Amino acid sequence: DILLTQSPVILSVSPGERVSFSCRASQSIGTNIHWYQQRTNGSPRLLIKYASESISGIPSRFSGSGSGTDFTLSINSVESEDIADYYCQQNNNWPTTFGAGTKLELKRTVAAPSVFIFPPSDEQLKSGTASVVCLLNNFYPREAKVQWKVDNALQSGNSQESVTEQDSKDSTYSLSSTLTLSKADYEKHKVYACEVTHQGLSSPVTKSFNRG
Amino acid sequence: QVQLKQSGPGLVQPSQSLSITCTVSGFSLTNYGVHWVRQSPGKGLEWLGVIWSGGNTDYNTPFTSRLSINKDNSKSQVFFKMNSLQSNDTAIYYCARALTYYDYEFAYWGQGTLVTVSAASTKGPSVFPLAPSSGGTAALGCLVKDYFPEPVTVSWNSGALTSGVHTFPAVLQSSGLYSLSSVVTVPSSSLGTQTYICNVNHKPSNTKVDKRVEPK
Amino acid sequence: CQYNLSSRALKC
Repeated sequence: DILLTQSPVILSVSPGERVSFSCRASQSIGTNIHWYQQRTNGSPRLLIKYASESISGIPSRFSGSGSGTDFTLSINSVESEDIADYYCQQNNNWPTTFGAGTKLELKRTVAAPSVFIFPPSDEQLKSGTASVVCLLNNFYPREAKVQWKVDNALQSGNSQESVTEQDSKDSTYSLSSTLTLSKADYEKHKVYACEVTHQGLSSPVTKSFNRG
Repeated sequence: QVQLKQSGPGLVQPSQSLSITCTVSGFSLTNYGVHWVRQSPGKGLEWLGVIWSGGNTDYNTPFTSRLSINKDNSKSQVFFKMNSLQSNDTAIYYCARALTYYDYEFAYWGQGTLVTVSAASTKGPSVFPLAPSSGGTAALGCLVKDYFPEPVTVSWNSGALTSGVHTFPAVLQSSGLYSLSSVVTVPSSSLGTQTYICNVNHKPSNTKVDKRVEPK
Repeated sequence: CQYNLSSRALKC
C-alpha cells in the first residue's frame, strides 16, 4: 500500500496569510491525489481532485499542485472558517489510502474568558451527587488554569475539563471545568469558588457562590 | 440533491457483528458505486470496500474475510456488515459516493455512524439544568451526565437557537460513563420572556429529554 | 496526532 506522509502535523497561521499543506507519497503516484477538508463534527469535504483540478462550490482560495511524490494544497488567503483537518488521498495504486492529516489552527489577538459558575441543581442532589460547573467563555489562547476551592480547601483530582474546538467565526475557545462531589461532602461546606488564570486577565478571576 | 443517510450510532459487543444501512437519494444505486470508509483514533481514514453499480464488491485486504456489503437497488439501500469486532474497530464509519460511477474521489458522504465496541451496557443520560444566576449577558446550560456509549446530540429550542451555543466534547468518567455540558449565552432581559430548552437525544438508548432551564 | 471520537477532530 502507498504511504502518504502529511506535514506539518499542525499548522498555525493568521487570517489573510498564505498557507500550504504538504503530502508526500512513498512512491510515485502521478497526479492521482485528492484533497479533503474535515471540520469539527463533520464529514470530509472534497476540495481538489487529481492534484490540481477544481471542485464546484469550493472557494477559489483553495488550489493544489504537485506531481510524482510531492503534493501541495494551498489556501492563498486563510479565513477563520478554514479551521479544520486536511487530508490527502492517493488512488494510483489499490487500495486507495489517506494521509494522517494536518490540523489547521488560527491565530488571533488575546481574548480574556468570561467566567460563570453554576451550583448543582436540587434535581441532581437527589441522586446523591453534586456537580459544580465553571464556564470559561470565548477566550484565546487555549491555555488556561482553573483552580477549585471549597471553604478555602484547594481541590485536586476531582474535576474534569473539556475544551471546544476553535470557533469558525471568532477563532476563540470555551472551556468547562466540572467539580464533582458526593452530596454529603457538598452539604458539609459553604463557599464554592472557581479561580481562573489566563493571559488576557491582569489578575485571576474568581466566581463563587454560597450553598443556599 | 445527492444525499447519503446512515443508520444511528450503536454499541457492538466484542466478537459480535456490526450492521449499518446507508440510504441514498438524488441518484440511483444502479448508476454509482457506494464506498465505505472508516475513521478511527489508531488508523485515521481507511477505505474498507465498495459495492459497484452491477453488484460486484471489492474489500480492502484486512477485511476480505469479515466484511460483507450488499444492497437493494429498489429501496436505495446499501448494507454494510462486519464480523468479529474488536475494540480497535471502534470508529466512525462512513458511506460515500464518488463523482463518477467508476472513480474514488468522494464528493458525497454519509453523516457517519459512531460504533463503539465494548462489553458494557447501554445507558441513557440524566439531564440537569445549569441555571442562569455580566454586561447584560447571562449564561445557562444543561449537564448531560452518566450515559453510554457516545454520542449524544444536543440542540436548543428545537433547533431555533444556535447563536452562542457551545456543546463541549464528552469526557469519560471513572464510572466508565460519559458526561458533557452544553451552554449558551443570551441577553439577561430575555430570561423573563423566552423559554430555553435543551433538546437531548441519546440514540443508542433511545432516550429523548427536553430540559427547560430557568433562573433559580 | 490522531482523530478523537468525542471532539470529532484531530487530537494532537
